[PDB]
Amino acid sequence: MYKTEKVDLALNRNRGDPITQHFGFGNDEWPKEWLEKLDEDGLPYIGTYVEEGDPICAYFDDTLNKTKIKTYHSSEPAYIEEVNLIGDESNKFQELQTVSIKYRIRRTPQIGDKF
Amino acid sequence: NENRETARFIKKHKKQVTNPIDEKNGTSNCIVRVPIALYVSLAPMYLENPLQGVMKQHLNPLVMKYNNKVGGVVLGYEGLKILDADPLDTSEKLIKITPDTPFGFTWCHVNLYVWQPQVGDVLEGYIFIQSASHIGLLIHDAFNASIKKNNIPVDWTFVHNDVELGHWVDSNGEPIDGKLRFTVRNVHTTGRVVSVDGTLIS
Amino acid sequence: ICGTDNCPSRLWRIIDGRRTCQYGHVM
Amino acid sequence: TTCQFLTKAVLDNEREQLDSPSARIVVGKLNNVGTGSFDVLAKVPNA
Amino acid sequence: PEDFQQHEQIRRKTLKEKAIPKDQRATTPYMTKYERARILGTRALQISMNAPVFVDLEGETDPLRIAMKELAEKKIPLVIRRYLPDGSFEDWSVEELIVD
Amino acid sequence: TATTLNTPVVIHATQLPQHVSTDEVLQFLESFIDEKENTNLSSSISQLKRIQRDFKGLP
Amino acid sequence: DRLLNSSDYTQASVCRECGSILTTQQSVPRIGSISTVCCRRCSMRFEDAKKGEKIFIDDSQIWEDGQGNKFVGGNETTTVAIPFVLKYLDSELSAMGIRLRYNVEPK
Amino acid sequence: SAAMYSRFVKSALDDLDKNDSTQIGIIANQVALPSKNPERINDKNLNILLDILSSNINRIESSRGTFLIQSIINFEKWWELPPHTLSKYIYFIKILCSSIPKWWQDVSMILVSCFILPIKQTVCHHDMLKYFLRMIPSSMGFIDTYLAKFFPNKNDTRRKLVNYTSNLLKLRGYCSELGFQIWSLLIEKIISIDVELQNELGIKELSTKLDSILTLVSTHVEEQVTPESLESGEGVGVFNTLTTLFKTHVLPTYYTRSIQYIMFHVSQQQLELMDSFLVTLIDISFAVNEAAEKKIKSLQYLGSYIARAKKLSRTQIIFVASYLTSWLNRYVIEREEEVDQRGGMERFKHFYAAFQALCYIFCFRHNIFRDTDGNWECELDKFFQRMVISKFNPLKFCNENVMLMFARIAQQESVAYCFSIIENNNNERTRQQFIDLQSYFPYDPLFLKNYKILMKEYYIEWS
Amino acid sequence: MDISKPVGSEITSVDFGILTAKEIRNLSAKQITNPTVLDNLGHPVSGGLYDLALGAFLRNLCSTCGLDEKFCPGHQGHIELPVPCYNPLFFNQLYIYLRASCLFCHHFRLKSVEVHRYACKLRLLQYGLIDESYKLDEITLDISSTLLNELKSKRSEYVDMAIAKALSDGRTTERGSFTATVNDERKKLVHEFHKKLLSRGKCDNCGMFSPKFRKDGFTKIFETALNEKQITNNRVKGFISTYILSTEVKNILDTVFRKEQCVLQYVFHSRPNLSRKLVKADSFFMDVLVVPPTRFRLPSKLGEEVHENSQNQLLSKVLTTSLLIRDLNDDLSKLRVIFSRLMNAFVTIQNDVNAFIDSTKAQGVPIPGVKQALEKKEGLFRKHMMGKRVNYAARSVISPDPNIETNEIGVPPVFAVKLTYPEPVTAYNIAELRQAVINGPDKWPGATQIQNEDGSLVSLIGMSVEQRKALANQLLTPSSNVSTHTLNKKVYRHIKNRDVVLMNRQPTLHKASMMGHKVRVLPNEKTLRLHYANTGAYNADFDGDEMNMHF
Ligand SMILES: [Zn+2]
Ligand SMILES: [Zn+2]
Ligand SMILES: [Zn+2]
Repeated sequence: MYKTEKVDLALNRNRGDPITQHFGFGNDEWPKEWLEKLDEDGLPYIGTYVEEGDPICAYFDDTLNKTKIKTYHSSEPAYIEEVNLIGDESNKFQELQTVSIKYRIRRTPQIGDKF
Repeated sequence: NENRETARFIKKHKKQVTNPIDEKNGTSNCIVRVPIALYVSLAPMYLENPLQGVMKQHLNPLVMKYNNKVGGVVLGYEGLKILDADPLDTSEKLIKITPDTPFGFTWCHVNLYVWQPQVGDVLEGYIFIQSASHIGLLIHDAFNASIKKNNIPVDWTFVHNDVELGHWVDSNGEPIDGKLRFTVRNVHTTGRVVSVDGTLIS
Repeated sequence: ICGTDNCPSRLWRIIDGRRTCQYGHVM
Repeated sequence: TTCQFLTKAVLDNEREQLDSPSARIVVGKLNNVGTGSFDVLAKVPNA
Repeated sequence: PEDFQQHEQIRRKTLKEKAIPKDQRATTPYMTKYERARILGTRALQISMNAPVFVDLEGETDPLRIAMKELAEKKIPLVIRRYLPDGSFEDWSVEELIVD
Repeated sequence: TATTLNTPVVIHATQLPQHVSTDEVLQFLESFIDEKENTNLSSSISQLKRIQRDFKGLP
Repeated sequence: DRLLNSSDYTQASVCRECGSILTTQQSVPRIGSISTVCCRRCSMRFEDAKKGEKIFIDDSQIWEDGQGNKFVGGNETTTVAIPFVLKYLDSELSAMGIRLRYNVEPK
Repeated sequence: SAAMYSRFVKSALDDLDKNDSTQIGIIANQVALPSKNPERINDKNLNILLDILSSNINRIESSRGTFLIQSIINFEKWWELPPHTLSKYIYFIKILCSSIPKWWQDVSMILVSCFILPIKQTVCHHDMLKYFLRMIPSSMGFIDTYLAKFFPNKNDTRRKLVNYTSNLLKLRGYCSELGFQIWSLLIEKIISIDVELQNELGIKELSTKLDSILTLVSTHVEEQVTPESLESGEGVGVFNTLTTLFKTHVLPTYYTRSIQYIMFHVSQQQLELMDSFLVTLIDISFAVNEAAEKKIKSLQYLGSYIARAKKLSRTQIIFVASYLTSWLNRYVIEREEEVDQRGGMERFKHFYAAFQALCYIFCFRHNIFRDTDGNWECELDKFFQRMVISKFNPLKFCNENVMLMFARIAQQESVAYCFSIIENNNNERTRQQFIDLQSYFPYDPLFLKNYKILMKEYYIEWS
Repeated sequence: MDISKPVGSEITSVDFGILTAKEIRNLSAKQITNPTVLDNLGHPVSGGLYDLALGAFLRNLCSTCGLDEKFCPGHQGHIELPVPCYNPLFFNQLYIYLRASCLFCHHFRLKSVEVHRYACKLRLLQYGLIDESYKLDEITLDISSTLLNELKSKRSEYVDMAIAKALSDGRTTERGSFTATVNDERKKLVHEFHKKLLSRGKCDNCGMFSPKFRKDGFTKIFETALNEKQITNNRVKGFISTYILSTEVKNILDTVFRKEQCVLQYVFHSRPNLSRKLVKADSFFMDVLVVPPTRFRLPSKLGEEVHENSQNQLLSKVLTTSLLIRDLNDDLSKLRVIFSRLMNAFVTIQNDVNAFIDSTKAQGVPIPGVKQALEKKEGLFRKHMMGKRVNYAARSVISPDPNIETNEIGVPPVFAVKLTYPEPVTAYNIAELRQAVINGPDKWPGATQIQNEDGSLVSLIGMSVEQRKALANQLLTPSSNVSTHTLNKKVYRHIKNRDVVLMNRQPTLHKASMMGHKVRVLPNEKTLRLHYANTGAYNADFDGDEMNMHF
């Protein structure tokens, strides 16, 4: 079973406001063992096993001056099948915060499944 | 109706029994016997010995501590009697148990001996300590009493010791004796230990 | 910081369904 | 019509005796049906 | 002090007025399914709070099974206060009540 | 600290307090101290012994 | 067990004198004193308590709030186990100007 | 300045009678500052503020005055003030708690907590506790709970723990009554150390902790309970209280050694300390009511004690043991048939338990049980044989190492035989907790430095 | 619910009444005057809906009890209404009494003897005596006052005798007998009384006509038209449509409720009035509004967005209108237009509190009133009192199993490691619980938590086998504290194979669809296993059905 998520950084900013946010990792501040799931760009390694609580992406917002992460949360663990980086349009120029992440959830026949 | 509503409040704060000065001693008798009625919990560990329960649980932490209802310090209890939940000859009584928990609750009758000192009462105490702003005393060498600098007469003059502590001198010009007689100005309950605020001027 | 007689030590850990102090107690 | 029955109750200056299963549930009292149709008392030996 | 003595007198007078004497009691000599359930539950609750047990619990760890054993030997020290629709009651001991 | 198993639900004076003589207080103290001596209650008896001592002697 | 015990069972303070769960509050004590559950409705403002001979308050009857106001009385409070929705209901009924009086035994 | 400040405050107080409360608060805030900030009110001005406030404390006993007072009680490191100034602070506190004995609760708490500080830095705190315990005996209540509240945890710094006991000892020396809560704290804490040490058997830490604590406790006891102090003193009372508390916690103490020794050691200071405490153990042993496990634990204690002690009478010990053994003849008589009757030999755990202890005691003190003639005290030669051949067959149901050692020694002493009874036994050849309970001996040798040296006078090493 | 925490006091009965303005002013923790809720920076504004005197809010301590957001129960406040308002719930009633009263003698337009007849019948009905209330109608002698006063005397004599006679026996108590049939007879009379009250046009006491009062959907009363024949008698009264303010209505009812106090005493009391309280007209009016504690008016947080309080929107609007109208009436002192907007403000404040309480009876989506809050869908009583979401419960698809007992349920190990029972530690079960404590919260049969006798909880979740082993050897230790010596430690142990569970298959059409099953933890299971004998009672077919497990 494949599930796709859209991680958009345009959630608060509107009408071309200056952005405090950016895909990747901020300098000086770095909480322990996050590099195990995400690559240098802050995006996850395609193929990595993820459980609820694990970091699914990484960013830095200047308003809080802290390195934050968007957590993966579901009862079913998954693997990363596809990560797409998307241009923000809006007269271009701005870096691509935005991003579509596809999860591959393996489903063996369990006691309860209908046939 | 203008004074009828206020009349109920006066009777709520009215001193039930006043302490009388007797036997030409000059001191007012404050120890009194008052029969009371309690509603106490009974632990299941005390289900075979209930009187020991009511005693160890609620009556023992009550002694040598001020109880707001009796208006004094519980010096002890005498003649504990459990009220049977069943109106009836035997020593086997019954107590109602809470539907939710295994604990039972019962009415009890016991006589309390309390130290009830109201204001205006004349009491004697042994001087514990004597600072420049207060005099420490002990009523019956167990109850704390204090006379503040303003409650001490104007004629009296304190003298601080340089060697090592101080001493107060009365109007005549001589140091104050071990025991001192004072009037009750106020009684402080709210705190840890009962403290009597005393006066030496009236 | 919790503020309980106990001492938290910081580094509070979130457990899904249970938020506990890294140390002594859990809300 | 919760507010309507409440209005009629207030105007009557009514006392809810808490004897109906519903009323008992409202005030967190044990239901008077079955196991709640009696009281349990403990026999204690000491006078 | 004076107003409480009257209140206590009324409380105990009403209690006595409601109590049905041991001879005048006219309910079932049998312990109802509900009475048994509550007795076993309440006694189990007492057993779990270190209450003196009147039976030999031969390796029993469940307080309800202990309360069941105490019932079998009629050693449960409880009384059922059977209420009637007027508020009057009949006090029946666990011992005297017939159990199936 | 201040629970149903620690403190009572209600306390009510069944009658007005009746004053007791110095000899009655001392007779009660002797009766109470002897019965209790026969865990935190010990510190209260220690204080009660001081009152009994004051009602007949000097500290 | 379902509709109370393992749902919204709350041991709540109630004033026996006026029968309410919303007027009761924990008093703010001094450095050495202990906090006591007091009823805002039945307690009288210290200054307003005015006076056969003069009477004196037994000290145990005077309690203070967070604002520093002294009160006399309103100490006839106890504890009752109730569902929390009752507290929310009583609160809502009070907005409408309706008063619920809980007759609590023993008195 | 000097007189300007006298004005500033005198104004502030006028302003307070008017409720403006600003001036005071400015002052309070100034005194509340930390010991570090240079801008905290200086000594000379504080001398002034204090002496003015003390002179009419009633001016401040108001809701408006609360904050100021709170700020002075919470004055950092006041014990670090100056003489003259220190004196004004003390007089103020004295004055304050006199009228509204409500702040003594706050002051003493901080005092007790300072008990973690050396034998010196607390004098003022104790001086004050002694004073107000006397004048306000009712305070003992909440201040006892403070004793609880502020105890340092086992994890907390050693200096904190070692201090908070140093102070409690100091407190003990001017408030004899309060005693119990203290002793409860020490006991509660020492059990924590003993229990943990066992389970664990950082550790280098608990060693020197638990070591520093016990060595202290026992030296204070070597002093505090003393013959002089035992006839006319509170040494005897202390001993009784301590013994009861100790037994009770230890009595039910579970599989752990590190505190029970405190009693092993104080005991052997004086003949009577041994006597009475030992008689308490005898009272424990043979009560009908006690847990099949309590009687067995005591019997282990009993046997270990007699074996190891040093300040013993040979004879006060032995005769009681002989009486217990005669106690033994009765047990078997009122029970073997209880033996050939329905049940198992486990019905008699407690019998073997006691017989073990006695056998064990005989191993270590054997050479003693031969009187001048060369005869055996308690007819041990004739006695052991009788039990060994009884229907209980002790040899089969008791330990696996004591029974062996008793065999060896008993055989050597012509006291009793057994290698054939053993042969027969392993030819014929909830049960675990019992084997567990019978393996623990609460007075098997100790493992600690100083204490060890201190115990030597009271201990018999196997060698 | 804790068995270690018993309760000594109990609620025996609930009394329904109206809060008086004087009562609210005394109990109030703070007077709310400001329509703003927050100051700049983010602190609650003094005199606003989020004032700290109403309880702890925004990591600040309560300014009344001093406690934090957890322990603070919250405190009631009050809004001082500049003019009295009609209470929406009791408007219909005050309207009935306004139309039924004479504007001259200030008595009900119905003859005093007829009114007394209802007061008599309603007094006898406070006690369980219906037969006597009908027997009163038999007591019989344009009619002279000396004769009618004798009829009132004879009727009062029968009422006093019939009550005393029944009071002597066990027919009625001092508190009065109250049954459904008694209630039916009371409801019939109170209806008949108001019907007779409203029917009379010309006052039977003083023959002068009163001007008829008309009403609209919203709480507002006004004057009526009047033909020439009605005019000809309003002028001979002395010889022998316009809006009416809330104050005028209150003042009319004030005198009428004083003059007719005897009948209203029994009209408003179901059982005898032992409290001897006066039945005042100001009960139907609101001179103040109680401000519920901040605790029940907290702003709803959905993810990141913190919504403004639903209640604080309409309540602040009422405060804006209140402050605007009290100032727009204050500048009028230094004086048409000012009267026009004054009246228009008097209307929008009554409609503001009407909107504060209800909708369908407002406007014509508006903000829901407190009536709407109690009847949102099924209602607060149905959705949160008669029915509730519960703790210690699980849900799963049922799977068939013939190897378990017909009285058992196959519990998956997933549920077994989460569902715990508070088992108090004793001498008889110290062995069983020590193992559970060592095992911990992930090994079955284990324990998720341990409750000490002091009342505190120790979670075993984060702990390793070493700490668990230490706590297990500390379970049966005697309590040093005398205040908790009665108590013993508790172990929140995993659900074992000896436990009871309530199995439920919805819809629960009959009590057989909610039975008690014996727990049987089956390893490597992800579904609830049920025996075939249970299929009938639950009316459950293993077609992917779901069942609720209650512990
Ligand atoms: Zn009240
Ligand atoms: Zn509050
Ligand atoms: Zn008229």
